[PDB]
Amino acid sequence: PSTLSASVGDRVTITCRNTWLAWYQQKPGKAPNLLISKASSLPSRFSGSGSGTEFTLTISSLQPDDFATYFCQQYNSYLYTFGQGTKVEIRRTVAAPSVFIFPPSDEQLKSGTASVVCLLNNFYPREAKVQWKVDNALQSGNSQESVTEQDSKDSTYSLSSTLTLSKADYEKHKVYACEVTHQGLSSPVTKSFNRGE
Amino acid sequence: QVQLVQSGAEVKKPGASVRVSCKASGYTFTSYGISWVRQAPGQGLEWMGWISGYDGNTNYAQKLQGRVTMTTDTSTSTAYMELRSLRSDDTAVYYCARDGPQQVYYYYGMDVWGQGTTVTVSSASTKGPSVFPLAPSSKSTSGGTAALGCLVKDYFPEPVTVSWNSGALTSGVHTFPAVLQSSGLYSLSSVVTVPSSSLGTQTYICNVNHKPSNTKVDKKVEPKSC
Repeated sequence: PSTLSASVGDRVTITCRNTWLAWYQQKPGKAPNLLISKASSLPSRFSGSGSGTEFTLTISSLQPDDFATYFCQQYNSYLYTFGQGTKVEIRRTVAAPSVFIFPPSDEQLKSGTASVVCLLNNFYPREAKVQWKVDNALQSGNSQESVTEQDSKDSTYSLSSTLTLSKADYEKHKVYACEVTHQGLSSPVTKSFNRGE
Repeated sequence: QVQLVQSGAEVKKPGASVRVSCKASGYTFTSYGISWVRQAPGQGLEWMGWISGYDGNTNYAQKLQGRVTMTTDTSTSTAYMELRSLRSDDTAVYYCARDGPQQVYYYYGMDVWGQGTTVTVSSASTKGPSVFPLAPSSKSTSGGTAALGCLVKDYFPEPVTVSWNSGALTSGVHTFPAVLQSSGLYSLSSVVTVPSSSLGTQTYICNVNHKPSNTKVDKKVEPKSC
């Protein structure tokens, strides 16, 4: 799903990539809601009559409850297709992440595995980069990322990067570091520790 | 009061089959059609097929032809969907939607939707999570702010729920969406930021619930030195 950064009150025009049937809205964790159909139903701030060339959806002025993903429905020989969605996120001032690091607990080290957690808290925009170094060696393919949905109160995102090694591999090394780059940071942030310290 | 009510979450092994029901209410079932559409994790919507509440006649998508069957029960106002020869990529949320009064020029759209049915397809067996503390220390403290949390690891299937101090602690809490590992098990962390001055006197406990395995865990998270 494609992303558009907008402010409350902005006018938005979404183009559908005649075969057009309808426009839908979908909020996170919820089923889609019909907006407009060929029956020419929908007055409101949502309209499908932009122009007679391509099929578009116009939101005349975005309201606080309009931040969701929008997609069109089309047909091809009685076989429906759903165009790919446009996610509308709320735009706000740049906020740099607060960075925190958690070595593996001794409880996890009993069980033969070692996960190192790097937390990037309350940042904007969503685009942030995290890289792992183990004894000054750059890592790839042994970590996983997860990002929260945009916060309903402060409009920020939070991210976890989890490096997983076997206990045997974890004990063969000393320095563990995560390096963070983001729009709100003039220089990269490195959070690190020595194993056992 | 016009609504469609679907059956509960299902967990299936590859090669097996699944059956989902859709119960109509507050409208005449026989005068409308029913479409089935699925949504895979972090993906767009895929149309599966359509059935008439009047005729019982069907139109299936080419990809699913021979693998899917849709039926109707006009006496109980219920639509049914069966998906056979299940594979990992069939993991999705399945929706039924009211689709057209029973001349496609005046298309009414999919105007009423079911709550959705989650179907997980995997060779993994049910397993409760391993709950490890993410201790506040100097490495997770800057100024008067300390971060702490719980690592909820290696469980199957989704979902788990996490609360802090029996629901008394909600501000600053971030429970991350689960990631699926190469083992076929899920993993997530739940974190919270608190004043660093509170660490010596305030108790922090994460409450982890995993209904599929009947697991409940209350884990105390204690501060650590360096």
